[PDB]
Amino acid sequence: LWVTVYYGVPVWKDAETTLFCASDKHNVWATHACVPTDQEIHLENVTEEFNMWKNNMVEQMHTDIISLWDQSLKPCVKLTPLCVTLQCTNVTNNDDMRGELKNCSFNMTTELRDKKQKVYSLFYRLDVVQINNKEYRLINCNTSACTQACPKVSFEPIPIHYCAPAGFAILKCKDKKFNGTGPCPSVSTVQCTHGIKPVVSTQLLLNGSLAEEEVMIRSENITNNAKNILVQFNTPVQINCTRPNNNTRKSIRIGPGQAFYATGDIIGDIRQAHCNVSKATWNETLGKVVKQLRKHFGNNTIIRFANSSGGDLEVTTHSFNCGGEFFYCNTSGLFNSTWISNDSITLPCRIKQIINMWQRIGQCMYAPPIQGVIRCVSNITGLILTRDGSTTETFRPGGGDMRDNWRSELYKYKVVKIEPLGVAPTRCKRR
Amino acid sequence: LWVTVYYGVPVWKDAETTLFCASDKHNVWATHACVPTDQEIHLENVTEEFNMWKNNMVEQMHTDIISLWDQSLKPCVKLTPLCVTLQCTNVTNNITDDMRGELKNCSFNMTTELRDKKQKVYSLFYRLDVVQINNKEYRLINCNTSACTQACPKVSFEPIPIHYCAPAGFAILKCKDKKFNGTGPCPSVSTVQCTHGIKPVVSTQLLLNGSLAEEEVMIRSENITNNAKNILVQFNTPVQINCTRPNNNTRKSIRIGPGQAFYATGDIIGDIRQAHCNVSKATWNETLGKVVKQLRKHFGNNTIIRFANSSGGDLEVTTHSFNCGGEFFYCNTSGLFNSTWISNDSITLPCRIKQIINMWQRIGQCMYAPPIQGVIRCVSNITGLILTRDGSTTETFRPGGGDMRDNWRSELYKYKVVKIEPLGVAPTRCKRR
Amino acid sequence: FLGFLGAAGSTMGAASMTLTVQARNLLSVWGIKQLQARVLAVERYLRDQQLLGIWGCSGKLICCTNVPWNSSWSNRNLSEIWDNMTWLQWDKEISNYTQIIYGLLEESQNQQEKNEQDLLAL
Amino acid sequence: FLGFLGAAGSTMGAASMTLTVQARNLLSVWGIKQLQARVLAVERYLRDQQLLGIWGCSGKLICCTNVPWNSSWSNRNLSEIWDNMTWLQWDKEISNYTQIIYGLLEESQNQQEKNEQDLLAL
Amino acid sequence: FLGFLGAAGSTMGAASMTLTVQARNLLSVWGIKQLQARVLAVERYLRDQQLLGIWGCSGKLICCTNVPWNSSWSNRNLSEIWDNMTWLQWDKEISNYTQIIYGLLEESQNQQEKNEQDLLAL
Ligand SMILES: *[C@@H]1O[C@H](CO)[C@@H](O[C@@H]2O[C@H](CO)[C@@H](O[C@@H]3O[C@H](CO)[C@@H](O)[C@H](O)[C@@H]3O)[C@H](O)[C@H]2NC(C)=O)[C@H](O)[C@H]1NC(C)=O
Ligand SMILES: *[C@@H]1O[C@H](CO)[C@@H](O[C@@H]2O[C@H](CO)[C@@H](O)[C@H](O)[C@H]2NC(C)=O)[C@H](O)[C@H]1NC(C)=O
Ligand SMILES: *[C@@H]1O[C@H](CO)[C@@H](O[C@@H]2O[C@H](CO)[C@@H](O)[C@H](O)[C@H]2NC(C)=O)[C@H](O)[C@H]1NC(C)=O
Ligand SMILES: *[C@@H]1O[C@H](CO)[C@@H](O[C@@H]2O[C@H](CO)[C@@H](O)[C@H](O)[C@H]2NC(C)=O)[C@H](O)[C@H]1NC(C)=O
Ligand SMILES: *[C@@H]1O[C@H](CO)[C@@H](O[C@@H]2O[C@H](CO)[C@@H](O)[C@H](O)[C@H]2NC(C)=O)[C@H](O)[C@H]1NC(C)=O
Ligand SMILES: *[C@@H]1O[C@H](CO)[C@@H](O[C@@H]2O[C@H](CO)[C@@H](O)[C@H](O)[C@H]2NC(C)=O)[C@H](O)[C@H]1NC(C)=O
Ligand SMILES: *[C@@H]1O[C@H](CO)[C@@H](O[C@@H]2O[C@H](CO)[C@@H](O)[C@H](O)[C@H]2NC(C)=O)[C@H](O)[C@H]1NC(C)=O
Ligand SMILES: *[C@@H]1O[C@H](CO)[C@@H](O[C@@H]2O[C@H](CO)[C@@H](O)[C@H](O)[C@H]2NC(C)=O)[C@H](O)[C@H]1NC(C)=O
Ligand SMILES: *[C@@H]1O[C@H](CO)[C@@H](O[C@@H]2O[C@H](CO)[C@@H](O)[C@H](O)[C@H]2NC(C)=O)[C@H](O)[C@H]1NC(C)=O
Ligand SMILES: *[C@@H]1O[C@H](CO)[C@@H](O[C@@H]2O[C@H](CO)[C@@H](O)[C@H](O)[C@H]2NC(C)=O)[C@H](O)[C@H]1NC(C)=O
Ligand SMILES: *[C@@H]1O[C@H](CO)[C@@H](O)[C@H](O)[C@H]1NC(C)=O
Ligand SMILES: *[C@@H]1O[C@H](CO)[C@@H](O)[C@H](O)[C@H]1NC(C)=O
Ligand SMILES: *[C@@H]1O[C@H](CO)[C@@H](O)[C@H](O)[C@H]1NC(C)=O
Ligand SMILES: *[C@@H]1O[C@H](CO)[C@@H](O)[C@H](O)[C@H]1NC(C)=O
Ligand SMILES: *[C@@H]1O[C@H](CO)[C@@H](O)[C@H](O)[C@H]1NC(C)=O
Ligand SMILES: *[C@@H]1O[C@H](CO)[C@@H](O)[C@H](O)[C@H]1NC(C)=O
Ligand SMILES: *[C@@H]1O[C@H](CO)[C@@H](O)[C@H](O)[C@H]1NC(C)=O
Ligand SMILES: *[C@@H]1O[C@H](CO)[C@@H](O)[C@H](O)[C@H]1NC(C)=O
Ligand SMILES: *[C@@H]1O[C@H](CO)[C@@H](O)[C@H](O)[C@H]1NC(C)=O
Ligand SMILES: *[C@@H]1O[C@H](CO)[C@@H](O)[C@H](O)[C@H]1NC(C)=O
Ligand SMILES: *[C@@H]1O[C@H](CO)[C@@H](O)[C@H](O)[C@H]1NC(C)=O
Ligand SMILES: *[C@@H]1O[C@H](CO)[C@@H](O)[C@H](O)[C@H]1NC(C)=O
Ligand SMILES: *[C@@H]1O[C@H](CO)[C@@H](O)[C@H](O)[C@H]1NC(C)=O
Ligand SMILES: *[C@@H]1O[C@H](CO)[C@@H](O)[C@H](O)[C@H]1NC(C)=O
Ligand SMILES: *[C@@H]1O[C@H](CO)[C@@H](O)[C@H](O)[C@H]1NC(C)=O
Ligand SMILES: *[C@@H]1O[C@H](CO)[C@@H](O)[C@H](O)[C@H]1NC(C)=O
Ligand SMILES: *[C@@H]1O[C@H](CO)[C@@H](O)[C@H](O)[C@H]1NC(C)=O
Repeated sequence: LWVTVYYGVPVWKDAETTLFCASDKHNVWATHACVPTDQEIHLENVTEEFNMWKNNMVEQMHTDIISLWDQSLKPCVKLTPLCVTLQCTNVTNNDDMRGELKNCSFNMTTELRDKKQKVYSLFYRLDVVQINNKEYRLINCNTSACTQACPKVSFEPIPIHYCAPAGFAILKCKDKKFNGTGPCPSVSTVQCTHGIKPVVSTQLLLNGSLAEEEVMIRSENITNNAKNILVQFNTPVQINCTRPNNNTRKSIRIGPGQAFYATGDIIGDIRQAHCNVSKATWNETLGKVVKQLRKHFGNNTIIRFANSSGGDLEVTTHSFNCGGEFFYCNTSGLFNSTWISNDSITLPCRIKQIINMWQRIGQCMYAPPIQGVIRCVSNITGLILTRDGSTTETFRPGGGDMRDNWRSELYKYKVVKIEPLGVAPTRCKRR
Repeated sequence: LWVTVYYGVPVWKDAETTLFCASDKHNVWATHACVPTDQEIHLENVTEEFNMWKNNMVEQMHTDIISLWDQSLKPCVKLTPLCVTLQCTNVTNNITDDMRGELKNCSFNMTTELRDKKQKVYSLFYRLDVVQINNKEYRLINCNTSACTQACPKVSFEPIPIHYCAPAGFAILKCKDKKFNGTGPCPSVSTVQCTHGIKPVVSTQLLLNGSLAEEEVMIRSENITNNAKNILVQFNTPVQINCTRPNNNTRKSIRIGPGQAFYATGDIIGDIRQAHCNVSKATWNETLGKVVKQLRKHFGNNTIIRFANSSGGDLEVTTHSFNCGGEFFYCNTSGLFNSTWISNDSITLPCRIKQIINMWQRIGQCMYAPPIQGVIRCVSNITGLILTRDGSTTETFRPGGGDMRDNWRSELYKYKVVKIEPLGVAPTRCKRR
Repeated sequence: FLGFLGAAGSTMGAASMTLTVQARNLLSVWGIKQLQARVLAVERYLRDQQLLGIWGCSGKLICCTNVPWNSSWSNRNLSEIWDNMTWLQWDKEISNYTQIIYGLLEESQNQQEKNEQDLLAL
Repeated sequence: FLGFLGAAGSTMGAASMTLTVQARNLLSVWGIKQLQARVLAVERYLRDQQLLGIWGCSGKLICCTNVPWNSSWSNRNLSEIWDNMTWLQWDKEISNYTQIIYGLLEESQNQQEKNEQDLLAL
Repeated sequence: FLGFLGAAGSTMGAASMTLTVQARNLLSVWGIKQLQARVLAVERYLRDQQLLGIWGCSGKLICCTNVPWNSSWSNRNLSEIWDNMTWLQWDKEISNYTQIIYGLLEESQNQQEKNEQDLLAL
């Protein structure tokens, strides 16, 4: 027997690499930093071990979604002049949207440096902090200056495909019962992933991909209460947003070529912004979640859903973006139930204009007012739960870390490095 | 005899390339971007022609050190609102006679976190930082040339050793001769993966924290008979120098804008004492005796060797400018170079602190070094000199400096970058069939 | 035609029919991310071609060498390697014997390089 | 084993047994500068491998050719070249005759390409 | 000597004696432009070298292969191909069949790679 060298053997090792974007009005995650797309090959008898919790595509996608966010905010207005003293009065002076607003008057710079401009705007009470018609100031003014969300770029997520470079392959687990870890009997080599919409949300995985046959529970260590549980639905739960107000965006020229878009007036339906989830559909979806959740804790255990414990408004609420305006919904009527072995649910949502999105300090963003009435149709395709540390297990909604949102889309994918040079014995002998 | 082609022959030639960094809280000379290190092969029978004065590693390191400097001063505060009229009085509160009218207690109106509001703040400024305009009205010394970028408070100025490593297809040849004078054939050459840890210590008139000679004091000049060329001395034993800033400065944060803070000297807790450096008188006199001995080999045994203090010029070139602890000292070395040589006690060098620092000799680029809380003590190694000779049987040598490339020429003198030329053709009795 | 990595689960005998399928797929600040991935693929490919070249295997997908198969690496008979195992299983078994085999192939070629060079001068 | 460039001071005959050591090391503010150093290494390596292929020496470290040695290039005998000179000394001697030799090898193989093309036509 | 692309208007027979001229010219903000063009030149060169390798033509400029000419790709005889047409005129004629021939050359070599491999086992 003699050593014979084979070049091109189908052998791969696990690897971490830089996957390039691909996609098929400018966007935050635009197509100017991506590549046009064009595929899937079934690898029979191949049983690969996946790990959705130590996947580097999740860590890289988090970096890239952040990077495309900042890259889309540099070329537009920085609101340094908006740190002035505000003389704010109430809008209603008495349940409505107008009880959430302060009518703030301030001196603003003009396009001519030596001239001022007495203007006013309606600021949400969540954006103004009192100084001790009282005197207020914008909330993120002692920490940073808010680069205005540029009005011509949309926040709508477009699907992005992460494609492996040459010498690498993306392995896709086609198993329908694959939780997040261990062998996957059915594997495929895709050129690159399905369109992953970077939907940014907390406590609820809006839009995205459904499970195939049954609700899937995915935790790094189900016995550890410090680990989030990524529930994935099989049938989506439709959630409808609204801001009933007919907003009136107003433009203020704060400098040469720079405009500040302000809420000048609010008329129309002044009901508080809310989201509606069907009460029958949500009840049967939690029934499926509970059924798949007793498999890890016992048949006789009591599964109780409570509401978020505490913390920032971005972590205690179903924070999300819808129609360019950022909502923060309570979701305390969604998660309120105890499970023993036409109607709708209305979630009161607050709205903010000053956004510190990626759990960072020092880089805020001022989301300008959206003219008109905002309406919203989304699919709740998952959950992020945390368990409380007795025969009763309490599951509060979780979140905060944006990586668990994209870990729910990149759980089935894996990047490998092709090792095409292999040696093996054969009856050969070089002449 | 037929031509036979050999690939991979050990043949090289002189070449210039972009060596990449490697290194074994952030730093100015960022080691996070530098790749981690890992190496040395002795080359018997190899004699290589070195030249430390035409070495491109020095020119590349100067560009890299400057580039790593101003790229670390991009993200942090630009002190353009600090160009205002300061109404300064003198600190006379507990001042020693030496440090009399050297700190000025300057009050000024600063911008607040809120654009429309104003803020009346005071700070202590060194006399070297403020110039009077006609309590008296002063302004910062660099407000008619440029606005000054505050040195970022979390980045560190401490030199971290860096390794300049040649790319694939290049080699770094290291001269292992212990009496190499920087130029000429080096009979003991070795190939290294890349250079030793070269700390980018910025200094003047004294090479601090450098590498010591192996056998004796090494004198290296481009043309020893040319006075216009600087003379690089290298010590075989170090002369430790103890730095200090006795003042207990208090750092005060002034909120000058949204997300921006300016760090100002609050008040010294105690008596005002002058910063100084101590060099052992016995050790320094011993070392100069060794320096003179090898300095007579190029000027004669009967030549009178005289050491004088710096001829004149900028404060950065007339003083032992250096930095340690974050504060930038400008020490007066007229006590180190004062002697004439013919055929427990300590020397105290009165230093002066400065805060607006322009160090790469680039007019238009500042850096405001924020005050350092507490008391600064610092112990370095004087491992070399940068001397200059005056234009008779008496030679006068004065400390030199300014050009920062001489500080790094004293570390990269033994290294050389060559390009491997592996395609060689030689006659042989072969004949292709 | 199975496609790229299609024969990953096939036996070592059947997976060797399709070595050219994997061979051709090894070669082909946001610009730098794409650009640095392209350079990594090129130098990763060239290091494998260089290894084949110094073993006297350049330009061949299947190359026969003059290094006898030491049974210490694997004592399994030829019938239970090319018809029972897959290439992924094989790589895990001789993973620790890979580097010692690589040195032997390099030492076998330069021995043939000089022996043929000497014989060619006769 | 001497290491990379270990036989730089060794004789041409002795340094020709360590060609693999130098060959494998020719392929593999701190951003684009480090990236363009890798691309330069690949381009320098690829243009040297291209020359070998043009001369018919692809995939070989010692390539005996057909071009006779013009005595004008070097009148020394084999004994005092392969046992008394090092490769650095030898490169200095024929540094100016390198380009004329390169053209001779390039055309000689081009003649051999058409000579074997016509022989195969019969 | 004609130079780079100088024999573009020369007949196919005359232009095939100047392949080394074109072969050596395929390899050699505003910093990535220079750098990304260099990486693309290296990648394109390696793609064509890889194709020659999997056809058994590695290290050769003229490579006679075992694939027969179908005459459905071109019915012209050798006299009117190598003495009347140029390589640009010829390229526009078999552009449709280029990928058909490129597949036959790869398949023929793979079969020939094993027939020779099985021959050494005797
Ligand atoms: C020459 O090298 C010496 C040591 O090799 C340098 O002295 C060292 O400088 C660093 C940075 O200033 C000191 O670290 C600091 O220590 C203080 C007190 O422990 C601490 O509060 C700081 O946070 C920081 O960690 C280090 O202690 C000091 N070592 C001594 C004095 O023995 C010296 O600065 C160098 N001189 C140059 C580069 O000119
Ligand atoms: C806008 O600026 C004007 C001045 O240009 C402010 O009016 C002054 O308010 C102060 C009290 O803080 C009075 O002492 C002055 O007499 C006022 N000047 C006038 C009326 O000409 C006004 O308050 C500012 N508006 C804001 C900050 O909303
Ligand atoms: C910026 O100002 C806000 C508002 O004053 C600060 O947040 C407050 O911090 C105090 C002290 O812990 C709390 O009692 C308040 O409830 C906080 N207010 C809000 C709205 O959270 C914040 O700490 C300041 N940031 C900095 C860097 O000074
Ligand atoms: C989830 O997906 C739906 C459907 O794409 C999104 O709703 C669309 O939003 C865009 C932009 O606001 C509108 O132009 C479409 O008309 C909407 N479609 C429907 C059916 O209403 C929704 O915004 C997504 N949810 C997010 C991003 O949180
Ligand atoms: C979210 O919903 C909860 C529940 O409706 C609100 O908080 C509690 O409301 C019940 C009755 O509705 C009270 O008995 C509790 O005292 C409330 N707890 C509080 C106010 O801490 C809550 O106000 C809603 N909104 C938010 C932002 O939590
Ligand atoms: C800081 O600002 C105050 C108020 O503007 C200055 O005090 C005034 O200075 C003007 C100068 O024209 C005098 O006419 C006033 O009499 C001063 N007092 C008041 C109450 O207005 C002060 O001089 C400024 N400080 C600095 C360092 O410029
Ligand atoms: C910026 O201002 C400084 C301070 O006046 C200038 O430096 C002075 O130049 C005069 C010459 O007219 C000298 O007499 C002074 O001794 C200098 N001051 C110091 C502290 O040395 C400097 O020239 C000015 N620079 C520019 C570009 O205008
Ligand atoms: C430098 O040396 C001086 C003395 O030349 C030191 O000052 C003395 O410090 C001691 C304490 O160790 C006191 O007892 C003496 O009274 C001091 N003498 C004078 C004249 O001040 C000084 O501390 C040294 N500085 C260092 C070592 O950094
Ligand atoms: C170089 O040394 C000379 C002499 O030691 C310094 O000049 C004199 O120093 C004395 C010290 O007491 C002063 O009283 C004189 O006024 C100085 N003379 C002049 C003309 O200034 C000189 O200052 C030193 N220079 C440096 C850069 O150290
Ligand atoms: C100053 O130089 C001395 C002498 O080189 C240094 O002390 C020696 O450092 C070497 C290198 O690590 C050690 O092997 C020796 O054991 C040290 N000797 C002693 C007596 O400690 C010293 O570290 C240098 N100081 C500074 C601050 O660079
Ligand atoms: C403004 O509204 C707040 C909260 O709604 C209330 O506490 C305050 O009294 C109001 N100010 C008035 C009515 O002047
Ligand atoms: C996920 O499934 C695999 C295979 O069934 C199993 O080994 C693993 O334990 C599961 N994950 C957890 C956290 O139990
Ligand atoms: C939510 O339901 C309420 C009644 O329950 C209705 O008035 C409101 O219009 C609904 N909003 C949306 C967005 O469906
Ligand atoms: C959401 O709105 C759609 C129409 O946009 C409607 O058909 C559906 O019934 C609504 N569902 C809920 C839960 O409000
Ligand atoms: C959770 O609900 C309780 C009352 O049920 C409420 O006091 C608390 O504020 C809620 N926490 C949230 C919404 O984060
Ligand atoms: C929700 O999902 C359904 C299919 O499950 C789809 O038809 C509908 O358009 C989705 N709604 C969205 C994305 O708003
Ligand atoms: C401070 O003292 C110095 C030196 O004695 C003097 O020149 C200056 O005029 C004094 N300034 C003030 C404001 O008293
Ligand atoms: C500077 O003046 C301020 C005035 O408030 C005083 O508090 C401070 O102590 C003074 N500093 C010194 C040491 O002169
Ligand atoms: C350095 O040494 C070389 C060789 O001995 C000599 O040619 C040269 O002149 C010396 N340089 C100086 C400045 O002495
Ligand atoms: C410097 O300080 C050290 C202690 O850190 C001491 O051992 C040494 O003698 C001092 N050298 C002087 C004062 O010259
Ligand atoms: C440095 O000290 C010496 C001796 O004390 C003195 O002559 C000289 O003037 C000092 N330097 C300066 C700039 O004053
Ligand atoms: C998987 O194994 C079966 C027999 O066990 C074989 O027929 C099939 O070809 C294998 N899969 C592939 C892709 O070769
Ligand atoms: C096979 O390898 C072993 C080491 O595991 C060694 O002892 C033995 O001599 C080798 N057989 C040979 C070289 O024939
Ligand atoms: C250096 O030259 C001597 C001269 O005979 C030789 O013996 C020795 O082996 C050479 N060294 C190397 C590393 O080739
Ligand atoms: C040998 O070289 C000389 C010049 O050195 C040249 O004139 C002569 O033609 C060459 N001979 C051959 C056969 O190439
Ligand atoms: C062009 O054609 C003529 C004859 O038609 C031929 O002699 C000449 O060589 C051709 N040009 C080139 C560059 O070969
Ligand atoms: C030539 O190509 C045709 C299809 O275009 C095919 O049917 C025929 O068999 C080919 N000729 C030969 C000899 O294979």
